[PDB]
Order: sequence, then structure tokens, then C-alpha cells
Amino acid sequence: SHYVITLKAFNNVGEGIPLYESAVTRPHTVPDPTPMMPPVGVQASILSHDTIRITWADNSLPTDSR
Amino acid sequence: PDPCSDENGHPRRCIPDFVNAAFGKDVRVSSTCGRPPARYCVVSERGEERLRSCHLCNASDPKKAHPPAFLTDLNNPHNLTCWQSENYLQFPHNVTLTLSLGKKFEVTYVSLQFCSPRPESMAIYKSMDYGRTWVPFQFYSTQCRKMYNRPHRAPITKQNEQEAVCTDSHTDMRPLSGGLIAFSTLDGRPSAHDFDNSPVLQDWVTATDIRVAFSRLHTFGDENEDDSELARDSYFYAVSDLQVGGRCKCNGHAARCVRDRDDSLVCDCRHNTAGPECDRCKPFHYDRPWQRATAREANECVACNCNLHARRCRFNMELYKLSGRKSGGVCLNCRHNTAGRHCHYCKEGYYRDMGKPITHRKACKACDCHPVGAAGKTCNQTTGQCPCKDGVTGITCNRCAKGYQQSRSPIAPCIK
Amino acid sequence: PDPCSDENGHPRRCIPDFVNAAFGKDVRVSSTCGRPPARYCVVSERGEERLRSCHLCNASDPKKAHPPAFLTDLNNPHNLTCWQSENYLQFPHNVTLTLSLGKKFEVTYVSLQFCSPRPESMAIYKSMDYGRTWVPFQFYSTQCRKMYNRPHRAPITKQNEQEAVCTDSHTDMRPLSGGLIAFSTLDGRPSAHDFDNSPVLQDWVTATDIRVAFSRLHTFGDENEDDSELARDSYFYAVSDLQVGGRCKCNGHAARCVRDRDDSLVCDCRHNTAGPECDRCKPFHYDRPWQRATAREANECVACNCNLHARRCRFNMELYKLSGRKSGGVCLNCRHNTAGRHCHYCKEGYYRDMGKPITHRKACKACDCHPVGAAGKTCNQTTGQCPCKDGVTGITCNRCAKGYQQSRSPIAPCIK
Ligand SMILES: *[C@@H]1O[C@H](CO)[C@@H](O)[C@H](O)[C@H]1NC(C)=O
Ligand SMILES: *[C@@H]1O[C@H](CO)[C@@H](O)[C@H](O)[C@H]1NC(C)=O
Ligand SMILES: *[C@@H]1O[C@H](CO)[C@@H](O)[C@H](O)[C@H]1NC(C)=O
Ligand SMILES: *[C@@H]1O[C@H](CO)[C@@H](O)[C@H](O)[C@H]1NC(C)=O
Ligand SMILES: *[C@@H]1O[C@H](CO)[C@@H](O)[C@H](O)[C@H]1NC(C)=O
Ligand SMILES: *[C@@H]1O[C@H](CO)[C@@H](O)[C@H](O)[C@H]1NC(C)=O
Ligand SMILES: [Ca+2]
Ligand SMILES: [Ca+2]
Repeated sequence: SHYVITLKAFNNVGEGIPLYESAVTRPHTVPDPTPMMPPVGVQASILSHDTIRITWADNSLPTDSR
Repeated sequence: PDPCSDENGHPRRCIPDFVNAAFGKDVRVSSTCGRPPARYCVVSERGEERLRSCHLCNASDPKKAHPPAFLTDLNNPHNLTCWQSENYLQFPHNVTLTLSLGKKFEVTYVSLQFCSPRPESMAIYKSMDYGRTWVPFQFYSTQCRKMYNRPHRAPITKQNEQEAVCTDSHTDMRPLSGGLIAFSTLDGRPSAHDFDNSPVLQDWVTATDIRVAFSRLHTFGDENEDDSELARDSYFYAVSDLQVGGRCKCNGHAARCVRDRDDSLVCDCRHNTAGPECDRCKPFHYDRPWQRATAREANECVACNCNLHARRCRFNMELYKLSGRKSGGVCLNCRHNTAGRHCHYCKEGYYRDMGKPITHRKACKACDCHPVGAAGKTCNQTTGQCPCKDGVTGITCNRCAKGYQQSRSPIAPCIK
Repeated sequence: PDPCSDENGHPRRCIPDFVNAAFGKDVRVSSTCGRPPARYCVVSERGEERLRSCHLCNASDPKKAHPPAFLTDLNNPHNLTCWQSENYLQFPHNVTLTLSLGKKFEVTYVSLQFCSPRPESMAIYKSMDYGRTWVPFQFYSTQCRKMYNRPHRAPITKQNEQEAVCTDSHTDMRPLSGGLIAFSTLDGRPSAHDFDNSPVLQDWVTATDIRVAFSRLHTFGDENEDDSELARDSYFYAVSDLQVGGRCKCNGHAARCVRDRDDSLVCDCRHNTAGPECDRCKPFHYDRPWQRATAREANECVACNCNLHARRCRFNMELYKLSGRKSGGVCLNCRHNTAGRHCHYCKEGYYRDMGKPITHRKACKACDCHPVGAAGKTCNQTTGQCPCKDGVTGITCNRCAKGYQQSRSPIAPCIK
């Protein structure tokens, strides 16, 4: 957020002439989620001139929407 | 001492201090009580009952008057001073307040502290030109549709952030005294977070004059009763404090705004720039296209280099494109027989002196090619040899070769 | 124009001008005639006879008054102005004069010009703090032993030059008017010749306040006679001129003392120093330990170098010792992923870009080592090669080698 700060000098008779200044507060840091393990055993199997089938495995797999 | 200079002395973004631009400035209003002197009544609510205290507004008496100067004067909570409009100026009739800054200001807020209850309908207007045309800034009403032809509680669209929005917020009759309406210019605007890179919102905050129009006032519905005088005298617009906060628009190239020779408020431009808002660039500094200053990059105006041979330089877009967005400043009318954007070169009928550099005044010696000896006037630039005809041995083609005798023919000057 | 700068602009020892620090300053005294107004008698000796002229001291009348302001005012031989103590304030009773400079001054002398005869017993006192504790400076008496518990005519010892000494010098009743007592702070002190290198005497000359106490006055012995009034009225302490000479203590780093924001006398420190007496060093200048300036060596405070990556630096004694008394400034909390007292370096999980120097922002590129391919995260700094497992050909260990196929095992990613 962008705040506007005002400073006044006051006594018993009242408040004096103000002095203005503005500042933008620094954004809160957000921790990044820890990453997952990438797939293993990635093998390319050439079938034709325009088709190649890719096969991979996952060590994390012992349900999920991954 | 200078804020524009870094610790080493490198250029950095310059911003003028945040100021209430309204303070001590003359405001033109449509109505003021006292001419002729009329009675006004203050309404006060306590519990379930309403109380009225009637006073007189006399423009001549300083303690009884409420002039427009009471809007812009110092706000003191101990001794409040407010301006007061003429009694019962209800819709269609309106009460307007025009404020002229006389310069482009990047407005952050427009606030109003009321002595009387806040209006049912109020609108904030701005002027890009110095008062010619008016563009709405913000609307406040119970019926945005019926009053100001705008949607009620409309969310800020990314498609048009340069549009004034209407809300029923801050319009409540309570508090009947001390009510505040403060308009945040960058409130709700989706790209406000990246303001420095958003020219759309940079233009939105810009205003030279501010006009606040009070269209409809809050009423209890007792004005149409048997006694109209007592009721209608207790409805009026009164404001104690008017604050237009924001910094002087200097596009990040000035730390302060100073009054010039014609008594006009202008930025004290830096980073080799000129203009009322530092929008353009100082003469002989057209080496780079003008760009507004950001937090990370100073965006200073780059000086031309003509090696003290030209007084005027021009910007070339094609050359700036060919340089890979580096430099595009080409010098105009190069003096001392020089050429190129660099402005150092030699000419025909002339040859370069190897003893002195190209930057020197006597860089090109005269090539005195004989009119009957030499074929052409243009010679060899590195050695200084004229194009001789009939194999003439002369440096400037002045002497016939061995065995050759001088001839009468202009085609054959030497004959073997 | 600046005395701190040399002809080329190199640093040199700065000394404030020699001033009478007492001049025009308020002095608090214990007694003054006129309240109530009393009679005083001036004694004058001519030949073998004594003569007395009695006058009146009236505090209200300007021509008859002798206020403490008459000590510090301009000394005029044509029109002398002296302060006068209350009549007959003989031992044990004393008359003291406290002078507050409000700053550390390197005192060269303390002088007193008397209107009445000089005292039989007088003492000069100084204050290191601003008046809390008092340390003796010099004693003057006929009986140093009996009066001030100090040896009479004691020679200045090399073992303790910071000790006040007592003498019977300058105590003589003659002259009965115009008698002078001037105390030389560095008189007789054995190491005074090498003052610049002697901190013991540098501390001795230092004082913030000066107090002179008149303990016993000279008498003829006629006060105890039949008529006490006439006799006792002719014995009093009177001083026309009080001079405290010396330069402002700025340890050779300032040419003048200026009053600050709180109206306090402070040195205008130079050579990258700060402090009331230039005793400490300006922030970010802790590259060398603080040292007082001498005639041959300027002894300037050396600036830290963090290559614009750190705002705060600290002094390390061990590093200063390891450098051979050259430099000992180590930068604190190095920014932009740098290390070292120099503050330029690279980190693990990262490698150096050879195209740009170490001082550049983008000096270290990210080392994106594959989590299943590479063995470790830390790579080769000069080439940018991750520690590959099973002979992986990839730069970041991303592709299997020739003949090798990708495997399910986390230990063996590629199998032949
Ligand atoms: C107050 O109003 C009356 C209206 O007739 C006017 O005559 C008078 O001058 C005003 N008071 C002062 C102090 O001017
Ligand atoms: C105090 O308020 C009254 C209100 O009428 C005004 O006339 C007066 O000038 C104010 N004084 C100051 C110093 O603001
Ligand atoms: C206010 O009244 C004036 C006429 O007095 C009119 O021109 C204007 O449109 C009205 N409305 C606003 C919002 O100013
Ligand atoms: C001198 O002293 C007397 C003491 O009674 C006093 O009344 C008088 O005012 C003094 N003289 C002057 C000029 O004040
Ligand atoms: C001259 O001396 C008398 C002594 O009482 C003093 O009152 C007066 O102020 C002196 N004048 C100057 C100019 O010093
Ligand atoms: C002077 O008298 C005071 C008391 O009035 C006493 O404190 C002090 O010790 C005496 N001696 C000196 C040298 O000040
Ligand atoms: Ca006010
Ligand atoms: Ca004097």
C-alpha cells in the first residue's frame, strides 16, 4: 500500500501548518512451495517418420490428480 | 546538497516533495451568505430528538462571515473556520468550487471536511488544459444512475482506469458535522501497483485545476410544510477544509517547482531536460529519445558530440535503430571542413597531413594540382599526389619526366 | 581558501587561531561591593610614607559599580575597569572566580592584572568535565606548605608533569596596583619541547572551565588596632584583566570552532573525522585507527572501500596487524552476492561469467544442476560444469551419454 504521512506541531491554542510525505510499503515475502521429484527413465522410441512414443517412470508413485 | 546527484555524482530520479496544492489558494465559489445578510440554522441530533440553533451570516463582520478564503486557510480543530453557501440551493440548483493550480500536478487525493452534513450528491472534476474543458474525476451519490448517469458501486475496470467512478460511500447524513470525503485517485485501479510503468494512470492523476460541484443536499422532508422559512434556512453547504494532495508533475526530472520571469509555476528541470513538466529535452541533447524517469533507471537526456564543430544537432530515428537503441544524434551543418555525425573528415582538392591528427584545425592541406599538368583536381589523400598526365614526375604535376619536353597541346603537356 | 587543504589539495594539520577564551564571557564570583553599598580605601606608597584615599562602591551607579563583567570586558590602559570583592574577606574566608568555556581548550596561559595588591595566597583550578570535579593547575603562596599543602619552589618532575606546582613568585605586595600573575601551562615541564608527541602534556593543557581562588590577602597588621573600620576597609581583591589564552582542542583536524544546532561550541572537523574535539572518526572511515595530527604527518582518517556493495564497514585489529599497519577496514553485510573485505566474490550453486568483470552486478550466473542427473549442486566456477554422475555429457547434467539409456534408479540415472 501507498501511505501519505502528515506531521503537525501542536500546542494549547491549536495545531500548526502540516508537512506532508508519501511512501509505498515493501511487499510481504511469500515462501516458494518445495518442488517435486522429476520423472525418471525417459526413453524415446521411434515408430515412423512423423511419430515417436515417449515412456517415463515415477519413483514417487507407490488417487492423486497429478 | 542536490537530490538529483548521487554520492559519486551520477544522475538519479528527482521527485518534488508531497504538498497540499490547495493550501492558501483562492477558490471561486458560486454562493456565499452575507450579501444580503441572511439567517441560517444549525441542526444537532442527540438520542431520538433533533435540536436547532439559528445564527446570522454577515459578510462585513469578520466573526460572522464565511468567505471562500475559509476553505484554503489553516485548519485548526480548536478554532474551525468554514465557508457557507446561500440557504436552500437544492437540486436542480448547484454550488460549485473551482480551484486553479496553474500547473500540471500528479494528484494523489482530493479531500473535503464538512461543517454542515455531507451532500446527497457531489462530484469532483479536473482540467487537463488550464480550465477550458472539464473531465470528471469521481462521483458521490445515493442514486448514481438517476443523478450522475454512472453505475452505482461500479468496480474499477482494467480496460478503462481513466474513467470516473460513482459510489454511495461517504454520502451518509451521519455525521451531521465533521463529515469527511477523501478521494484516492489510484484507489481500486488494477495497474496502480506498477504506476511508474503505466502512462494511462500517470495521465489520470494529472490535473491543472480541480472543480467540486455539490448537486443535491440531504433533507428530512420538512421544507414543504406550513412554515417554509424555518426549515429551508437549516439546509446549506459548508466546508472547513479542502485538501488537494499530490506532487508537482516533473516526469522524475525535478526536485522543486519555481515561479519563472512571467510569475508562472514551472519545474526546475534537471538531467539535461527543459519544459514546464520536463516533457521535452534541452537543445543539443537529442542523442536519445525523451523518456520519463523510473526508480531503477535515471533516464537522463544524453548530450550530442560534434567535436566543437557544430552548434545544432538533430535526432535520427533510423540511425538510433541502426545503432541498436544506443545513440541517434546527428550534428547539423558541420563547420571547419568536416563531415559525419562524428563531424571529423577531409575533402577533395585537398589531402590529409599525417603529422597532425584528424581532430586538429590544419588536418587537411591544400592540393595544388597544376591546371595544365594534372588531369583532375582531386588527389591522393595519404601521400598528396595529383593525377598526372603523360607520366609527369611532379608531386603537384608541375615538371615533365626524363627525356620529355614541354608541349603547346593541352591534351599532351609533355612529349618524348 | 581552506587551511586544511595543501597547494595541490593534499591533507595537512589544522589548528584553530590563538584566542583569549575568557574575553566577553560571564564569570561567577563569590563577592561584589555595592549590595549593600559600602566604603573602600585605596592605599598608595610614596617614599617612606603610606597614603589612603577612601571611595564608595555603589552597585546601582555605573561609574561607582565594580561588577564581574569588568574582568572580561576590553582592557584599556587609559580607562581601566576592575571588579572588586567585599571588604575584608581574609583567610579562612575566600573569594573565587569560576569561568566556563563550555568546550575543551588547549590552555597556554591564565593571566590576572590586579587593581588592588596581589594576594598572599592564590590558586588556579581546571575542570576536565564541564564543572563536576576540579583538578589544581597552579598555586601561588608565601607558605606553600602551610597554605596549599605543596612544596615551596618545587622543580618540575619528568615523572609527573600533570601535577600543579606551588611557588612564592609573583606574590610580592609591590606593585600595590597593576600587579600581574601570568601562569604558563608548559613552563618548566621537561617534555614540553616534544609536545606534539607527548599525550601527558596534551592532557595537562586541556580544560573546559577555569576557577581562580583568592585565599589569603596581603596585610600590614593594622586591622587588629583600636580603629578596625578604617583599616579593614582598605583590604580587598580587585582584578582589571583576566586572560585565558589558548587554542580550541581539535586534535589537529579543525581550523575553527563553530556553534551547532543546540548552541554548543564544537570543532568544524576535517580529514574525514567527527566528534566535539575530533577525537573519533566519521562513519565508513574506519580503515585506520584514530591518531592525533602532527606537523610532519597529516594523520587523516582513511575511507573504507566496499565497491558500492556495503553501507557499513568495521575496523579489525588482527587484519590491520596482518597487513603490517597499512589497512584494517572490513566491510559489513556485503550485498549483491559478494564476499571478502574487498566485497567482490562468487558463491556456490553459482559460477562466474567470463564476459563481464567481478565488479559487475551479473558477475555470477546461476548453476542449474539437474536434481537427478548431477551428484552435487556446487559446480565448476570458470567453465560452468555440474558434477555429473555415470559419465553424463550434459553441461548441467541433463542428457545421458552415448549408448546409455535413462534408468528408474536414483543412484544410476544412465545405464549402458
Ligand atoms: C451586519 O449586518 C447589517 C445588515 O444591515 C449591517 O448593517 C452591519 O454593518 C453588519 N455588521 C458589521 C459589523 O458590519
Ligand atoms: C477563529 O475562528 C473564527 C470563526 O469566525 C475566525 O473569525 C477567526 O479568524 C479564527 N482565528 C484563527 C486564528 O484562525
Ligand atoms: C451546475 O449548474 C450549472 C449552471 O449553474 C451547470 O452548467 C452544470 O452543468 C451543473 N452541474 C454540475 C455538475 O456542475
Ligand atoms: C547610591 O547608594 C545609595 C544607597 O542608599 C542609593 O540609594 C543610590 O540609589 C545609589 N546611587 C545610584 C545612582 O543609584
Ligand atoms: C571607563 O571606566 C569607568 C570606570 O567606572 C566605566 O564606568 C566606563 O564604562 C569605562 N568606559 C569604557 C568605554 O570602557
Ligand atoms: C574556599 O571556600 C569554600 C567555601 O566557601 C571551600 O569549599 C573551598 O575549599 C575554599 N578553598 C578553595 C581553594 O577554594
Ligand atoms: Ca478552515
Ligand atoms: Ca577591564
